[PDB]
This record gives sequence, C-alpha cells and structure tokens, in this order.
Amino acid sequence: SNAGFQQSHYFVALYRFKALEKDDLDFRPGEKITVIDDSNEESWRGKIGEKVGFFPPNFIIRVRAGERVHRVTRSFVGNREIGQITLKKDQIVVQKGDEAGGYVKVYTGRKVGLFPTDFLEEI
Ligand code: NA
Repeated sequence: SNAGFQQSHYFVALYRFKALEKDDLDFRPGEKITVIDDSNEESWRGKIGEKVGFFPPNFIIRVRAGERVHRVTRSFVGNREIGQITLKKDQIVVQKGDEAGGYVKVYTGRKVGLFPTDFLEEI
C-alpha cells in the first residue's frame, strides 16, 4: 500500500505448512509471502493477500526483486565438484545466475549450484 514502505524483496514458501491454530498462515510450496513481523526467532508473521498468520521461518526463502523462482520438475543428481547441485522434484529454488549450457545457478535456502533448466518450471 501507500501507507507501507516500498519493498525490494519478498519470500516464497519452501514447504507445505499446515495451520496448527486459527491464526497460523496456511500455505503451499511456491506461494509468495510478505513478512510483517520477524522479531521472534522461531515464529514469524506473514501475509498472503488478505490472509495473515504465523508460521515457522525455516519454511520460507528470501527472493529479491527481479529474481526468478522455480519448482523442480525432475529429480536429478548433479556433478558437485563442477558446481552442480542435486535436487528433487517439487523442490522450490531461487535463480541466482544466467542460464548457460542448459544449466542455471539456483539457491535452495542452504546450498547453491547449477541445475538443468529442462528440469525446472517457473513459478
Ligand atoms: Na529489499
């Protein structure tokens, strides 16, 4: 809104979170989340449209404006020493480089590496 400050980043869900309580933020992998309270280490408050609630912070990944987000469509074991990464189908990742050689650099939230573009879909 115009009352809030302009935002150059957001977050995307990495996993399914099932609400424990009426005020937990239900979400599926890939949904865009605006974090409105991250002052508590173990439980953040976020919004998905008009939905608002609490959720575990390790269930989301940070995305900068202009970064592309993908879902893995095919599990694939990468050659780690040359910079590739192993990912499983339905995993959510953030793009961190330009495509080259049929691979693109992505971030899982804990590891970085090259993954085949044919085994990703944009979300
Ligand atoms: Na920002």
